[PDB]
Amino acid sequence: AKKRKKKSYTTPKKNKHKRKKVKLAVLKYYKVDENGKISRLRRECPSDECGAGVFMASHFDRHYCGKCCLTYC
Amino acid sequence: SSVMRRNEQLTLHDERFE
Amino acid sequence: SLARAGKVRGQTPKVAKQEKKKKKTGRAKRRMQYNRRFVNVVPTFGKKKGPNANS
Amino acid sequence: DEEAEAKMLEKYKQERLEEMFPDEVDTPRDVAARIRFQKYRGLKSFRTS
Amino acid sequence: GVMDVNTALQEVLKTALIHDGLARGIREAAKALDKRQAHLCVLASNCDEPMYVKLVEALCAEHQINLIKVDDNKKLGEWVGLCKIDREGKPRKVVGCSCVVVKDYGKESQAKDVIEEYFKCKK
Amino acid sequence: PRVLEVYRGVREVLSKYRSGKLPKAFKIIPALSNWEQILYVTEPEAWTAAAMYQATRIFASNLKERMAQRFYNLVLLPRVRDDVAEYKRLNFHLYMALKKALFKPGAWFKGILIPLCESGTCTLREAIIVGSIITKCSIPVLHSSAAMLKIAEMEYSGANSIFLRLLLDKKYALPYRVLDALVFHFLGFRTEKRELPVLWHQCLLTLVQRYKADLATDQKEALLELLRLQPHPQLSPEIRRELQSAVPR
Ligand SMILES: [Zn+2]
Repeated sequence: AKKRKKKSYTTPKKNKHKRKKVKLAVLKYYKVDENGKISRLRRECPSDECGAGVFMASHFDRHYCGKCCLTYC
Repeated sequence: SSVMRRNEQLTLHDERFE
Repeated sequence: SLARAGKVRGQTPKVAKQEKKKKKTGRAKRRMQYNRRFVNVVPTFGKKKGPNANS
Repeated sequence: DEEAEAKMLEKYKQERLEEMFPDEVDTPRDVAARIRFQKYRGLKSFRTS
Repeated sequence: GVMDVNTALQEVLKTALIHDGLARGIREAAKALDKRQAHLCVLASNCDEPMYVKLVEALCAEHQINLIKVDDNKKLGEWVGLCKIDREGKPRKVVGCSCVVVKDYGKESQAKDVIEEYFKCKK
Repeated sequence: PRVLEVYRGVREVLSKYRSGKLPKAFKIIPALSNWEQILYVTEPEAWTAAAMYQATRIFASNLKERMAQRFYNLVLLPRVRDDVAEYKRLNFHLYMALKKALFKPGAWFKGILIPLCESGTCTLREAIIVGSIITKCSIPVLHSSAAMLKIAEMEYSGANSIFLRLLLDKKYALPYRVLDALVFHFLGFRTEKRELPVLWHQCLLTLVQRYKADLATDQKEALLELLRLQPHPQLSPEIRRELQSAVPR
């Protein structure tokens, strides 16, 4: 039957917003002395389930938990 | 479980069915 | 007024013929025509189908 | 050297497009159609008008 | 003392894939180690960041966790099985792992004996 | 008490939800213990498709695969089956809800696909929609192989062949027990006097296009016998041709 021409028209959608790439985020969690003692920079979560593994996002005034959303002052 | 089997040629992964 | 010449023939898109296997000629072609119409016959209740019948 | 060959290929695709569709032109959305086709008019019939 | 350490380790790894007992990468290998549900730690000698290796060494030496060292991270990634295979079994994705932590063991009588003998020879 | 009227309020919110932020009591539903009672207070049968898409988003994002399995089996799948049966197509929000449910594949296969297949009343449109949904999502090889073993061992329905074919189109490395189950299922179709549709023939054809290099000669001749006993005027010569031009190993 009668086909169509398929008008093309150029529209640039290459520019799309993506979040920034953070490289090696484990290095700032712990500071180790030359002897080999580990110092924990970030606060440990005293929650019901995510304890002993989950750190705090360190705000300008407080701390935030990234799995159960616990907020401090 | 069937009777006609793979015969030969390697076992890469064992698979977890349980 | 009007009187175009070769309008439709010059309008129609040129489709190339496909390359196909050649036909048998002579006694072989008559043999193939005989074996198709009288030998491998399929029974039909009313026989309403032609040789070029499509759909 | 290859610019002439690119021109030949776009000529081929233009000839193929102008055979499937006689005088079909896509309207530009950047400029107005009444300006780009300022010199164009419509005929009720190509024979009698 | 029949088979080598570098076949017993991959047997332990295979039993760990069977029993879902690997914390692989960088941070699962660290946070599950810090939860003390983990047993063994494996580090690739070919590294780009040295205080990362120092941190892994400190984590191992904090609570007497044994450390194993392999040369290259791509070989360790092939060992773990982080490569996508075809129908024939030809790898096409090459991703290398740095820290491989074994949390659970499979009940073995040959590879476990070999790694225990190597550990008793080491310490 | 005070909790019950707040959850009646968010029940009233979710019945008219179109967009925007939800109340924070809704987003902490998986973290609570007695989730079933408050969920029945929220009345999931009267939810809007955008609200159920957000609920599936929340429930899939929060681990604990057994609870996601129970949510998919109890709430999401009946809504999908009700929406296909009445509207004859799936909604956009519910389609993205099933995709975000395939964010968790283990709860998805044992909660959405296998219960739908063992319900027996799975129609063809549901099969096409769910098969396209598993086609879009990249699936782990272990889960896909376990689901293919499941659907191979089950009793036959016409909707099952679409799922099997679209799982074979994933072109993953197959465990050999899975291929044994497939060949045994097809050889279980050897003595059936029922007329089989083109969907079953296309599933067999797909199995021969993709996995003819890993077929033993005995089951190869068995598949030729299968083609001999249950023929099609169009597909059976092509399956025979593909079986004839196959190299093992
Ligand atoms: Zn949190």
